[PDB]
Amino acid sequence: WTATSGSCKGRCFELQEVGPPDCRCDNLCKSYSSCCHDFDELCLKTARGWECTKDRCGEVRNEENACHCSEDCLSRGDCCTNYQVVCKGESHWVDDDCEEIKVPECPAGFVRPPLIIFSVDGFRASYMKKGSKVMPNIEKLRSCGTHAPYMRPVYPTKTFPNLYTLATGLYPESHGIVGNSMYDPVFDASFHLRGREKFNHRWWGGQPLWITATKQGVRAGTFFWSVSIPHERRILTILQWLSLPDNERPSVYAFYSEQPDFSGHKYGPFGPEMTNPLREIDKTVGQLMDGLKQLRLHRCVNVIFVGDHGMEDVTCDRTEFLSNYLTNVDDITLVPGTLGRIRAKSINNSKYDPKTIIAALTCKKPDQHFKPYMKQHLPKRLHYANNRRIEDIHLLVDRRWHVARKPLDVYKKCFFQGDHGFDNKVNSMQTVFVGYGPTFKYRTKVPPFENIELYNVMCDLLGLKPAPNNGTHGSLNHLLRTNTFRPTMPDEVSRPNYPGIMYLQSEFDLGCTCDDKVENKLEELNKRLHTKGSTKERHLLYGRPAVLYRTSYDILYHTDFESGYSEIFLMPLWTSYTISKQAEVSSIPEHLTNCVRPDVRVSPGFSQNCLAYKNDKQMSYGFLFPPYLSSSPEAKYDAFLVTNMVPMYPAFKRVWAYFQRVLVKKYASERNGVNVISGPIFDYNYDGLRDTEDEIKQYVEGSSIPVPTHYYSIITSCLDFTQPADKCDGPLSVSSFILPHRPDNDESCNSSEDESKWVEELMKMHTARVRDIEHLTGLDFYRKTSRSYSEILTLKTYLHTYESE
Ligand SMILES: *[C@@H]1O[C@H](CO)[C@@H](O[C@@H]2O[C@H](CO)[C@@H](O[C@@H]3O[C@H](CO[C@H]4O[C@H](CO)[C@@H](O)[C@H](O[C@H]5O[C@H](CO)[C@@H](O)[C@H](O)[C@@H]5O[C@H]5O[C@H](CO)[C@@H](O)[C@H](O)[C@@H]5O)[C@@H]4O)[C@@H](O)[C@H](O[C@H]4O[C@H](CO)[C@@H](O)[C@H](O)[C@@H]4O[C@H]4O[C@H](CO)[C@@H](O)[C@H](O)[C@@H]4O)[C@@H]3O)[C@H](O)[C@H]2NC(C)=O)[C@H](O)[C@H]1NC(C)=O
Ligand SMILES: Cc1cc(OCc2ccc(=O)[nH]n2)c(C(C)C)cc1Cl
Ligand SMILES: [Ca+2]
Ligand code: NA
Ligand code: NA
Ligand SMILES: [Zn+2]
Repeated sequence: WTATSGSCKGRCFELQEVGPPDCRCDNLCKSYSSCCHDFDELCLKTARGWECTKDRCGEVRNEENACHCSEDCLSRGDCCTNYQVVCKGESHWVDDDCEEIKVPECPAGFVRPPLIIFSVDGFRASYMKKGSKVMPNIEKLRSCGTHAPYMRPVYPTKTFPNLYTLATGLYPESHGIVGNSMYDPVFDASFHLRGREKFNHRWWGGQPLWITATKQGVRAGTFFWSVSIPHERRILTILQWLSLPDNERPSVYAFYSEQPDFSGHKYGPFGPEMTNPLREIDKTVGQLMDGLKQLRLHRCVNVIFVGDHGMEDVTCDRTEFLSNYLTNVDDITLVPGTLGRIRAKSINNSKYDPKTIIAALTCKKPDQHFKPYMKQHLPKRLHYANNRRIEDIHLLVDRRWHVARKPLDVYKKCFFQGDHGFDNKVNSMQTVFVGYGPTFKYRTKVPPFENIELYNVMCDLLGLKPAPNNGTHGSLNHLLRTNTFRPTMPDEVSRPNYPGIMYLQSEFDLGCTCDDKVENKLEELNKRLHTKGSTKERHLLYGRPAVLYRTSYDILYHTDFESGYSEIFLMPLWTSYTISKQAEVSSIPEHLTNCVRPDVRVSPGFSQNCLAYKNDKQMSYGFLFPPYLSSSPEAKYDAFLVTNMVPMYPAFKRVWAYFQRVLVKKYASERNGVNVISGPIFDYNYDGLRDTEDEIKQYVEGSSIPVPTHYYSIITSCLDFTQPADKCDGPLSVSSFILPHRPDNDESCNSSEDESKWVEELMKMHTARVRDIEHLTGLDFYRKTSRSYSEILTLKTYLHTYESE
């Protein structure tokens, strides 16, 4: 119950929310149905519109007007935004030349440059170039400030998951807003775009920027604007707040526009109807900048222009229906559209079986426009599994398509021409970032980056300590003129052992065999050198990875590769090798097909054994350093060491063998050499973080050999490909992947074909940042380079997306 009988007199858009049942005059009062009786009258004036005209100049103040053109409006903080232009002969901000803001130029009493986040819904990255002719204010911010060609949103590429990621620095699986629609089974409660439940605080996890600021003594304006408040009034409210006394004035503000998303859904991303919404958003930017210029704040405030996601062409006819696949369609609940999430309709139905639903959805139609996954098998770069609100069964929908349960859902539940929600590497889902102000760089273009990184930067801009988040703090230092965050590298927790030769061959009883007893001071001294690390500088180019947790491991050196061998997991944590452009590929000799060799530096008790693989009828093995890329027949024997072996399902060995035999050489040819680090990953609780030994759910039958959930490779070369990977004087170039270690290739519908037709496609889908691999392994890479630490942090956040230009 709201006692709407109180008054908003002098309380309009008050910053502190008054507690029930007193009536409210803050911005959220509309949403709660709780505004005081006179909120519209006092707080939402529209009389005479939003612009001064010549005849209004120096008018007598009339408090009825939406905004003012009287001589007292500046000191009142409530002129129409074009007041100085119409009445005082001033220029619009957009008509003024760009001039570098070398230092903040702030009115007295300003303790720090304020930050204004101007957020636009559905603003696709390519609008910056394609609409630049009708967005002169935005184009000036872009060209004069710091801008990326695009910014990558989080998955799913929906509004609230992305806005809340902007606010928190967290993946949606961590902040809890995992869709615009959700069921939480612990709460037994449903979140929807419409209604009141969505405001309940239990949905919203982590710590958004306005709470971070407030806890640290920095005041914040409204982030969530009620839809019915017009944009001109939002701008006027921000400008009014900026005129408050020092002790009352917020330092951080947000504006939000529902456009161009609103029209994009109706007309498609490039519908001729789209030019007008773009002009209108630009005009709003112009109002804000003119207003800042009036307040003498246009060279003091940092402004961020940022979108939540893009927009793709999608129509009703491009819908796949689950009723064309499933017999049991009425026993499931589907969350539909540009992604699908499936759960049982009733928890009392014990005939419900995820495995038969996945199977009925897998490669059933030749041009099928969605792919089903158990959530733990989705690409790890989506970071979309570790939350009870994410259903176990997920459908990844191809761009331009929808999925629905039944046809009647699409006409009785074509209207639309645009939608979004798809895989966040898809080009049409990319959105915008521009930063303009004293703290941002001048006329500077930065490479694309992910929106999870912005919270840290916003905290840097405000002098706040960020709450723990998923950005990599320092990775965006190159956007900033000042206020950079200068991190130190994490400390190594576990130092390696460097074992020498300590075991005789007969101490081992591993059930392995090798045809290797085939017999020199010329060549024996040299091989001893190789086992002590004499080639290490060729194969370990950026220092050894640091192990950031407590464990027992050995560094093992070889002619062609170096490894960090875990005595706990019985296999390498990492294996590092360099392949020059000139390297040659060779086969595994006939006599060495089943060759596995005890490693005399590592005890029998800390070694794998061949018998376990013999007896595990489902599991085979592969090697981390590939025998195919051996530098010489003699060095090839090193590749068959038991310490270079890892468990691999036959189906996965198809993928891995093609990568090692074909693709590594292809990359070395194209990139002028590559350095490769490969290894296993164990993430059985799908939290994106390295499993401890007691979280392992599967072992090679009868043994203590843990089965990886994934295998990674980090492939580094010189950004200037005129220099070979091993003699690179400057910046680096990286691509990485995290391949799921699965016992079938059901994910690849074309897997009956030659690996050349499907393997690299799979690997592209499972592209990864080096940072993703760090989280999953407890390793820290690139510890010894000639590059700045912030540059290396940006490299570790790089994702190679394989999308066209
Ligand atoms: C992205 O960045 C984020 C942020 O840094 C990373 O997330 C952190 O990861 C940590 C490890 O997973 C995690 O640490 C745990 O904290 C527990 C305390 O939990 C509360 O307090 C924090 C701090 O305020 C709060 O943020 C939490 O909020 C979560 O939960 C609520 C709802 O319950 C949500 O509103 C919110 O969105 C968030 O949910 C997310 O995280 C939780 C896990 O916390 C998931 O369950 C959700 O799916 C969702 O993703 C909490 O309110 C603490 O209890 C844990 O301690 C256990 O484990 C440690 C191991 O060190 C052990 O010492 C303890 O014994 C303890 O075990 C006991 O409980 C076990 C489980 O019941 C039991 O099995 C044992 O037998 C023991 O009795 C743990 O330390 C931290 O909370 C989150 N922070 C956030 C914000 O998510 C994330 O990892 C990064 N991602 C990547 C890929 O890098
Ligand atoms: C910049 C920004 C805006 C924002 O909400 C704006 C909004 C969205 C829908 C709406 O109806 N009204 N307003 C959020 C939300 C509160 C999570 C976070 C951030 Cl970071
Ligand atoms: Ca884990
Ligand atoms: Na086997
Ligand atoms: Na297949
Ligand atoms: Zn939308």
